[PDB]
Amino acid sequence: LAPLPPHVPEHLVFDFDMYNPSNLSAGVQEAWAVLQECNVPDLVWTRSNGGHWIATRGQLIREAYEDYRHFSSESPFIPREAGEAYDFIPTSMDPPEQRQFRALANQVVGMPVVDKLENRIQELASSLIESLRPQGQCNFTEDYAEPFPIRIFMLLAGLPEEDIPHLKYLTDQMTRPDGCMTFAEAKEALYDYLIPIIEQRRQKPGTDAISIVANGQVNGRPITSDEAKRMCGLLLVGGLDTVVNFLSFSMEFLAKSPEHRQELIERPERIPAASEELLRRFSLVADGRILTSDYEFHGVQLKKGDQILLPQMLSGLDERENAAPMHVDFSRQKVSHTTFGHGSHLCLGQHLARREIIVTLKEWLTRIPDFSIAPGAQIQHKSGIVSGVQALPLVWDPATTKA
Ligand code: HEM
Ligand SMILES: *SCC1=CC(C)(C)N(O)C1(C)C
Ligand SMILES: *SCC1=CC(C)(C)N(O)C1(C)C
Ligand SMILES: CC1(C)[C@@H]2CC[C@@]1(C)C(=O)C2
Ligand SMILES: [K+]
Repeated sequence: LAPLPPHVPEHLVFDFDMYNPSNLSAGVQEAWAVLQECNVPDLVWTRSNGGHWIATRGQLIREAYEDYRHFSSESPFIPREAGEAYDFIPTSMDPPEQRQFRALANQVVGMPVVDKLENRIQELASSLIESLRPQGQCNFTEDYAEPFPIRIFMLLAGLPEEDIPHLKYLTDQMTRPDGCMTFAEAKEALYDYLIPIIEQRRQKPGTDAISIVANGQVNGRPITSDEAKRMCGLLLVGGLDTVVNFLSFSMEFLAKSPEHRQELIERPERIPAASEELLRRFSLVADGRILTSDYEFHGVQLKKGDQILLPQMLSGLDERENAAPMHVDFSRQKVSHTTFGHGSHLCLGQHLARREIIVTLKEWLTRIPDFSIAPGAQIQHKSGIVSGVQALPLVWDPATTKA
């Protein structure tokens, strides 16, 4: 715990540790939701992780993500060392500088790309699920949640499958550091990997996402190698450590809730709406911003260079946005959330994400309608910039499945 800065009033202190939250045994969303109990102010200072602000409510989270002039994305990760070294494109750039790079990224992950990739997504999902189906069990995290989205990404990026273990390791250090590498070291090693590949595909372009990004136009000129590198690196992080975690929270839920499963079994057309509700309830991202100036925000005095965590996860969990937030209701009339961010840096990968999520649920519920958590397994979660599931052993009766 870092010493309380003089400008922070004592009543605002709430020592939440985003990488190791107190109530994690209750579930990661539950752990973070302690920030929304009535004894916690809308904006608190934690002395954890070097010390930083945390907005706990949708209203503030959205406002802050909209006001980039006060809350710059130049340093979007806690701790400070990580935000300092963070230089991915487009995320580390404030408007309007980021727009040109978002456009370029949309050429590799935008809706049109996702629609043309849907056949491979379905293919891979079906193949993996059918391989699992007669077995009557799986380790969900390593048997599906990882290889499915990750292989689609590697296919899109035209990168070798044998590189997955190295890259997945590196991306996880940036989001959930185990202590072996600082964010800066993880980033530089990912850059080490990408540099020669980017040079080769600028010399001899293929048709893959890296070739497209590394040879695109920004700002009336060719993209530089350095920009290409910083953009491709963020695309790797997106591809390897988002949907990978989210599918496990969803499948854990569905394993544990036969009644919700039955809903989607009986009425498969609901799966898209259900997916969005799962996106709210099992939201998993938490980054933020850095103060560009002294600023009074909702009667709280913030100083230039204060960091503020703005957990995208919390907005949809806020009972001010959704009545009975912890309860899953597929029928929920307005599913309010900021699971995919807010403002100028809205997730670019969210169409790929949704398609992967919806393809997975529809195919799994068709082939393996009835499944459960393996006997006496206790599911443990993990927290960080992106939260996750440690392990998800699942079982089912192969005679109940359909080939
Ligand atoms: C469940 C899946 C996903 C979630 C929850 C998620 C979440 C988010 C969030 C919260 C942000 C805003 C970050 C900020 O403002 O600092 C963001 C931006 C971004 N996401 Fe995703 N994402 C997902 C899938 C993906 C995928 C699969 C990719 C890559 C294919 C991706 C690529 C990106 C990129 C490149 C940005 C930066 C956009 C910009 O800075 O203009 N996302 N995402
Ligand atoms: S109103 C929620 C709440 C906060 C705190 C004061 C910690 N509590 O004891 C309850 C659970 C009443
Ligand atoms: S903690 C073990 C370790 C440290 C570092 C030098 C970053 N590594 O490459 C490994 C993961 C072996
Ligand atoms: C916070 C994110 C999910 C978003 C895309 C990947 C990620 C870890 C970032 O650095 C920006
Ligand atoms: K930075």
